Amino acid sequence: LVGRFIHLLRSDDPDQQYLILNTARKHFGAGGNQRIRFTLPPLVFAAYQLAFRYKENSQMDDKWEKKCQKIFSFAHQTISALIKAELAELPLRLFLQGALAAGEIGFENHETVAYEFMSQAFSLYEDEISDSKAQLAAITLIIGTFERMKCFSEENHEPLRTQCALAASKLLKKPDQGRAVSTCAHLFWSGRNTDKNGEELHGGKRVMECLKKALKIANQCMDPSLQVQLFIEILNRYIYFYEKENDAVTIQVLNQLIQKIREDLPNLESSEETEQINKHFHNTLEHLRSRRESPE
Amino acid sequence: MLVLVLGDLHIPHRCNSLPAKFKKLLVPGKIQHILCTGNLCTKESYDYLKTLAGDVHIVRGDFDENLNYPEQKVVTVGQFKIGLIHGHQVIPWGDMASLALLQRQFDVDILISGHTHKFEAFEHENKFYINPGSATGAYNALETNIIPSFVLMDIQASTVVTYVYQLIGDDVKVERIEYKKS
Repeated sequence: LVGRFIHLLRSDDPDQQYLILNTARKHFGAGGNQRIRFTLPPLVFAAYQLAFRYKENSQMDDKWEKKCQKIFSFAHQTISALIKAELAELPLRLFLQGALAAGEIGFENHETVAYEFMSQAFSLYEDEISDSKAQLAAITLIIGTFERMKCFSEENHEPLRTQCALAASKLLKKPDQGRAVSTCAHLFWSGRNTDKNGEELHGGKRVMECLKKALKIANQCMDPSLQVQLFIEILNRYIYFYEKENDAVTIQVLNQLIQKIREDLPNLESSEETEQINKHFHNTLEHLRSRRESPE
Repeated sequence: MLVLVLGDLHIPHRCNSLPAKFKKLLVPGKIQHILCTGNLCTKESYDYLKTLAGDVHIVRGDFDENLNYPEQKVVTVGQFKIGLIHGHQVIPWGDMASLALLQRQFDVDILISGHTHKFEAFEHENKFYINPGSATGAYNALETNIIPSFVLMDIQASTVVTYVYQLIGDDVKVERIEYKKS
């Protein structure tokens, strides 16, 4: 029974859409946890959509910022009801979406709401995500989403930065842990905060620290094939930050790491797996061949 | 012999159906390959995809209520090795340098990614990169102005021409790009 008619869509004039959103939540709520697993997330996304609609008519409405506050309170309420329906991966994703939207909109006190949505996602990550793969996917989504937010002051940016690094370094498997820390290096470079007047933080030394820790994890893998894989990956990440004019990356670091791959690389047994990894290294080398303005 | 590249349907999370015109132009039989990047969420969209062609290929999206769709895939069509991934795993989300990094990891001639909701097709370092965008023009937090768009490409030999369909207003505009395996 597709009660999920609600392809009403259409409507114009924000306030009427807000009231119909409340009516939809109210009607769907008597369906029990069985129905609200599917019916409610669409209303959460409709709330975010409606908040953006309120931002487009900023001049015509003098009360739109308070309207956005109430809209995000509505979204928070619906996501929390999803939480109470014993749901874990979905609510966290919804919270990340809400933090993204709240960061882009820009209404009064939106930074506090974006932070609160982020904290909620983290709260679900720490306690309700036990599985290895699910922890990896949840955390990597968190690093990715949080990397695009520019609505944060240093006050709020630092806790989420260090918390993301810490949470990524305590993953179950060691390869997963190294990958996550390497991905977390991006927060310490491409992150943006309110106090840099729009500038990227460009924390070169802060970037290196993350990459250094990634190598240390790769040695403890004790598994030739996977141990090797990481090395081509960490070097590649090093290339990204080098090619983005980061002075913190040196050519000596590149030479030592590249040598360390070259030394133990041949010592694996011939297979398709090692085949693709050799080609991966060869593609890295070839890309580095292109117009060298960087010694070796 | 031509492939249909689409994704980010987001039904029923953000959209109730595909655009009426898009439902019309998409007719079965004429396409024998399907590459899906986005989180089409519900299984209904998968069954609908199965009507459009026999060779349907999907990758896991961040919002897929999935039953073990793959996170990433590599498929060959005679010529060209194509990579299929939803893109949220590529950090920064829309950075091309990270996409080229992943290209080197895949060692593929064409890299298909999504989750940006912005169609983009270009050539970097003698390699090709496609991003069909949202076929339903679904909401995205990073962009207010989303253009419903999908991409179909036909491979005649060592040359592919990618035709990108976008629905601007009510008229269907199409852009054409072609790539030669270097």
